[PDB]
Amino acid sequence: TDFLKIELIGRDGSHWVLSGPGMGQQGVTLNPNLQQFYDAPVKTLYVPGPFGEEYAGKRVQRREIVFSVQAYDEDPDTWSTVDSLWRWAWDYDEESELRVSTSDGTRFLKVRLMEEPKPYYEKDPHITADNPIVMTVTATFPYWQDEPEELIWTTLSTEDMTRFPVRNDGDVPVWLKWTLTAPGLWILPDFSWGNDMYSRGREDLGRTVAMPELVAGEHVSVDSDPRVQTLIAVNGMPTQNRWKGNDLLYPLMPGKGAEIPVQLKNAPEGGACKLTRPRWYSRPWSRPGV
Amino acid sequence: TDFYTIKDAQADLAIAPLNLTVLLAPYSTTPATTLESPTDGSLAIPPGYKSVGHFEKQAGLTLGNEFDSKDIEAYGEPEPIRTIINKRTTTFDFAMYQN
Repeated sequence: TDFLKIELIGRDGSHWVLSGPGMGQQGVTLNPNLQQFYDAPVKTLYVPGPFGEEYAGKRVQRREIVFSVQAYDEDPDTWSTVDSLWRWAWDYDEESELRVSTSDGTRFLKVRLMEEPKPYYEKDPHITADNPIVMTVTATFPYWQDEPEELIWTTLSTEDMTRFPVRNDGDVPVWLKWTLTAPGLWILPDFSWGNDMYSRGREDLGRTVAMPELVAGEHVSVDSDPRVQTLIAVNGMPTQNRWKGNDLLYPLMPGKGAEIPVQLKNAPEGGACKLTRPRWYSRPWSRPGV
Repeated sequence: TDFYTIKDAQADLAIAPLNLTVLLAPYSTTPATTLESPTDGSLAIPPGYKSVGHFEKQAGLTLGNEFDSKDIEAYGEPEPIRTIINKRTTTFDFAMYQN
């Protein structure tokens, strides 16, 4: 259909249109009955309670997408070429992109081979030259993503302050990334947005955390993502060591957004701040919500 | 070669069972190896075989051959390479009149 277009960018940069307009131009089409593709798998926890069990929170699970493709051509030699190219477009160590484009834009999922593919029919595939490949791919990050929004603020003043416009249009919280130049003392927002995950939802409404003073050449990446370390110095210095049990704790909650303040002081040569905000969605397509 | 010579069809080889009869014998009777008399090539029925008399004309006698077959197909071939006839069942039926 023209309302939905599914593409794959392989690990080698190959482009395949598996469904939608232009499907099968590269020889590979998408078969029906694809599972764990739309909604992010979330499991809920329950503890015993007075009336049965009480809700105790939710945990999102990694995606296990099991789907199938047809590799087809009129001649067995070119079918073999197409089948080899399709196999080359995948790996276990490194991930390939899977884009879904609809009237709500284009959202992609990074997927890798969970196990070896199951190709061909019961007989040798050169007879039909049109064979199915069963793919069991996995998404370690189960959220459908868009291109992250990047903002740059550079200044030549010793002391300066700016407001970054930030907004979470997705249905899941996102974690902000900062890239701060050195030297200088940076103060970054860590607003809770009403999140009671530390019982300080409104006490931390305007929370700001002051990063340690940076020496020359100590450019820092400050990622609030729990997967990675918060402070990473580009030169290998232990910048987190001089930070005294303080941290970025709060993601950008869905439906929330404001002009978050970033302050720079004691910067003899000015400074540059880069803000990266991810755009995570639980579905390949969804209308905006607020 | 012309078509008639290639065909080389003979009508005399068409045999019509103008008068048919069925003879049954107990299992202890020595089986009939042939019905041709060794001395003069006449019709010789072994002792112990007794006719069932008249039977229906419209029904006739029907001989049924039933084949049980299995298809052997190879991995590198689309059609079955061979067929095996596991067994061949023979039956015959007719409608006897006499009591």
